[PDB]
Amino acid sequence: SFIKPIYQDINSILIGQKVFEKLVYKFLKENLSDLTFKQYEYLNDLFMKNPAIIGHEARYKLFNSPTLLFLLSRGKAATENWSIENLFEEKQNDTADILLVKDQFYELLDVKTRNISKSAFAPNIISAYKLAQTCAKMIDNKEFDLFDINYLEVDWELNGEDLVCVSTSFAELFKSEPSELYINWAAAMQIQFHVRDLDQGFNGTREEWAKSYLKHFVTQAEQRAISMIDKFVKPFKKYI
Amino acid sequence: SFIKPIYQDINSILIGQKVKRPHAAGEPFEKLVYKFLKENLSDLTFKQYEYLNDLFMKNPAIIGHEARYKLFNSPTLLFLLSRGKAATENWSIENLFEEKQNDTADILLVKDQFYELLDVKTRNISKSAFAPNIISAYKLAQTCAKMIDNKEFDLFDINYLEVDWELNGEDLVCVSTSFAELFKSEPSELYINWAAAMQIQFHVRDLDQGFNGTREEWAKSYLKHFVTQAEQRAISMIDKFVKPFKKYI
DNA sequence: GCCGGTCGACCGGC
DNA sequence: GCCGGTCGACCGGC
Ligand code: NA
Ligand code: NA
Repeated sequence: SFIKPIYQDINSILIGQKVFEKLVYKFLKENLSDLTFKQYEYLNDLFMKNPAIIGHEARYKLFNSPTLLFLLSRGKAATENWSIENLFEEKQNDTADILLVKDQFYELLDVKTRNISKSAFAPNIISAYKLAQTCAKMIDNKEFDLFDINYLEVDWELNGEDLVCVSTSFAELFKSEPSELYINWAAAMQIQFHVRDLDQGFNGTREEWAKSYLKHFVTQAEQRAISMIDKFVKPFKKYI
Repeated sequence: SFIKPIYQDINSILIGQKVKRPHAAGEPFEKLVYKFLKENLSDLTFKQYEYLNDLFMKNPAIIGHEARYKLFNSPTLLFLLSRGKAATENWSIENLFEEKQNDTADILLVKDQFYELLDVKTRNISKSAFAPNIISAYKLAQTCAKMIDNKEFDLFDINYLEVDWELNGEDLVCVSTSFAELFKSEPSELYINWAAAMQIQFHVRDLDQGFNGTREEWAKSYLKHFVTQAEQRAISMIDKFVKPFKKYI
């Protein structure tokens, strides 16, 4: 992580601050200026850097990585229609809120905020299916050290007309034991967790993480089918 | 439906209205639907949380979640409209219920103990058609089972009002609307999108409205469809989420 | 045309 | 503590 080394610095400027996400981005731009991009900014930048090549087929080649292409591309129509006159704009569906890249390595950073006084209810983080596809591409293309997917969480609470940061957490998806990732099938098959709760004890290689995750995904998919019968058919058979 | 008699008027009043440009961009239109209804059907119109607040305010001596739950006088309505036990226990005139993201209805229209649960469906018509979540297929299955178990087939309807809009400068403007009743549709043709919060999905504008059976028959037919679709999904999950990845493990 | 996956953010049962 | 359902619409591949 490019963020990890300065995490203490980020924690310092946030804990106690009253008003949060922009604060993190601002700090990143000032201390990691040559690395910090918003995702849409990275795409525009990348295409604006090769005004020669046009079309979505050629532009897709610019990512020079099937896995990277899969995680960051905007789609054929949008890519085809991209021009300096028609630039990309912030779209929630951009996997990374903040993108840090250096020497072809990428850190997909997601910054989250949390009302620490509203009782825990893990939010959707990312599709378990999208993650499975990502792991498959990493394995198929042997891309095991191209990128990381990390999270920064800012905890706050109410204080008059001001929300005050009270704590922060940083975690890396690929440092978590795959089997400990909660896949909430009903909730858009989304992995759910509060960053402070994410496990960080995995000790193997990225390839091993990928294979372990896929084993977890397949296993939980089978378990979900079993749970669907027990919860959605068994209780209603008597009405048929 | 209590709003159908005046739907032509609602349609006329809504078309042309605007909301400042910015979840879901057009959600603010739901507030304009409430306004018109409250002005034209003043004594029948309530936000779900308002109805709850009015019901409890009216019975100050009724304390505790168990006693307050009895105020609904219906297991099916209790299931569809009530808030949780702690929230119900903690309610007070000084701590009223407020809007809640997962409440079943956007607006409730009630008269002489019959309820119309209205859900406004906003739609950006400048983009390609993408059927929105309507209601959880599982919540609906439980609803049907409760209607059957308690013989509550003439107590409530679940209806939808689609509000179509498009971006126009700094505003979002309503260009058209449609109205449909869930219980007039063919239950066996309802699309259940399991991944999307197990939601039934359809465009109000296109919903068939020719169901010829009784409400009890609707509920039984829906449960048959729900069960069949859940069984098929259990098997199809292997084909799409297991089969493709087993080669990597 | 057809088809269904995705992100955002939430309570409450026992 | 453990577990997971619900609302909101909303897009892109072929
Ligand atoms: Na709605
Ligand atoms: Na709904």
